[PDB]
Amino acid sequence: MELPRAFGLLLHPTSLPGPYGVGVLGREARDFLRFLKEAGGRYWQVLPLGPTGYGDSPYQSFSAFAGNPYLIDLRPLAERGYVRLEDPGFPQGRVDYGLLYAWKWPALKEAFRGFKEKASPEEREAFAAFREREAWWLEDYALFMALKGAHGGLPWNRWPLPLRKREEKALREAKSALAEEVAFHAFTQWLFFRQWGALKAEAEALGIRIIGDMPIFVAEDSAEVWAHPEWFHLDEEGRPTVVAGVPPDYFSETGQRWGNPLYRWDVLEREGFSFWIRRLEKALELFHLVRIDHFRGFEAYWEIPASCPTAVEGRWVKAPGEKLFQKIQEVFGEVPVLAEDLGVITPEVEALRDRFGLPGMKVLQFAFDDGMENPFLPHNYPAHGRVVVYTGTHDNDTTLGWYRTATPHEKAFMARYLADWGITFREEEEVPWALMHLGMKSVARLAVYPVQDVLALGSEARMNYPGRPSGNWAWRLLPGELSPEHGARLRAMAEATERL
Repeated sequence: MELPRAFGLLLHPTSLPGPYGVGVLGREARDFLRFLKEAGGRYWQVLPLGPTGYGDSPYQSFSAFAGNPYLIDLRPLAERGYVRLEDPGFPQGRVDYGLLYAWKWPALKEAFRGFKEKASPEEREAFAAFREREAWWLEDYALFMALKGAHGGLPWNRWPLPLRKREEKALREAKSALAEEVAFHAFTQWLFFRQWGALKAEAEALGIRIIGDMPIFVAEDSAEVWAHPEWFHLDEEGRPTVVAGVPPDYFSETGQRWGNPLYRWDVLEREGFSFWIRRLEKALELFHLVRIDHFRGFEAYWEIPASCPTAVEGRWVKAPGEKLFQKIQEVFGEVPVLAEDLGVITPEVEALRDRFGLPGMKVLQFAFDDGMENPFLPHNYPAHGRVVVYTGTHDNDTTLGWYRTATPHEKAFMARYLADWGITFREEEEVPWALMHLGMKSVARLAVYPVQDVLALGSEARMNYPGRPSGNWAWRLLPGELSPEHGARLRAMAEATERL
C-alpha cells in the first residue's frame, strides 16, 4: 500500500476522558479527533475493540466480531429518559474495571428496559434492521453472552453438553428461554456500532484515518469458537488439543504458552478462508487500516500440545499465508493490513509481508541495547520507508518510564545517537519528545506515538505490562490534559520533518 509521509497518535478509546468511569464513543472522542487535526496528525490508532473478560485485555475477546459494550456512551440514552445515570464514585485517570463491571452492565440493562418502553418507531425499526443485517454473527454472539450469564460466567466449554455441543433442540429452547437476554446483548451491539459509525464519520470529515487492531488468534472462550468447532483444533468436549505461543529464547527458557486455540487451516482453505474474509470485512467497516498481531503466524506458527504447561514441547507449523492474502487481495481489491512483525522473524515472513506491500513496525525503545546494527535504529530502516515507527507500543512502558530503568549503555548510546541526528535534551522529561523527534526525522512513512509520550508521563501511565497480573489497560487521560500547546509542539515537529 501507499502510505503518505505523516504522523498519528495511539490512544485506546477507554483512555479518553469523560464521566462514568471509562472513555466512550462520544464528545470527548470527537474532542480528541479535533485535537489530532489541530496537531496535524492524520492517523488515530486504537487497540482491539471487542468485549473483554477476566484480565480486561482487548486481545482476548469474547468475540472476533462484537464491539465492547464498555465503550458505549450512555448519555444519549439518558437524554431520552431510557436510563438514569449514577456515579458510584469512579476514580480519575484510570479505569476501575471491577467497578465498571458492577455498575455499567446494570446501567446498560436499565437503558434497554427504558428503550423498549419509550423508544420511537424509528429506533425500534433501526434496531430490528440491525439485528437482521448482522445475524450471521450476532445470533451466535448474543446467545453466547446470554448463556454465559445464565451459567455463572462459565466458559462455553464448561456448559452442559447439549448447549456446549450446540444441539439444535437445546439451542432453540435456550434462545426462547433467554429471548430477553439475547435481545439485550444485541442491543449493546446496535449501540456500539451506531456510535462507532458516527465517530468514524467525524474522523473522515477531519481527514483522519483510523488504524484498528486484532490478534491473529482468537480467544478460547469466545462465541465463534463455540459456534464453529470445525475451524479450530478442539477435542469432542471443546478442549483445545494444541495452543498458540512462541519458542523458548534468551529470556523465557520456557517460552510463552499463550493458550489461544489454533486454526484448522485446511478446513479454512476449503471454505475460501471465509472466517478471515468475514473478520476483515467487519473490521474494514470500522477502520481504514488494520494491524494484525503476531503477523508471522500467517507464515508459520509455534504449535504447542495443550497438555504441555509451557511452550517447550511445541514445533513450527507452516500456514497458508500466501493463499490467504491472495484471497484477501482479490476480495477487497487490496490489502489494508499493517503487520506486527517485532521479535525474531524469518526471511520468509519478511518476504510474505513485502509481497503484499504490508508495512511493518519499528520501536525506538528497542534500538539502543546493542550497536549500530540494531534494526530499530532509523538509519537501518528500508529505503522504501513502508514501516510505522513508534517510540513504544501499548505493551511497552511510557518512554520516560523506559528511560528511568534503561541501562547505562542504553542511555548513553541513545543520547549519542540523538546527537548524530541533531537532537538533544536537558531534563529527562524531554526524552519522550527527543525520541518522537528522532522517529519523525526518520524515513518511516508513518510515525505513531502513544499519547502518554506526548504528555511525558512516567511508568504510572503504562498501558500494559506483559506478565503483570493487574493494573493493565487502565490508564485514562484527564479532561483537557492534552493542551493546544502539546498539539502545537507536535505540529511544529511534523512541519519540520515534512509530515503535514
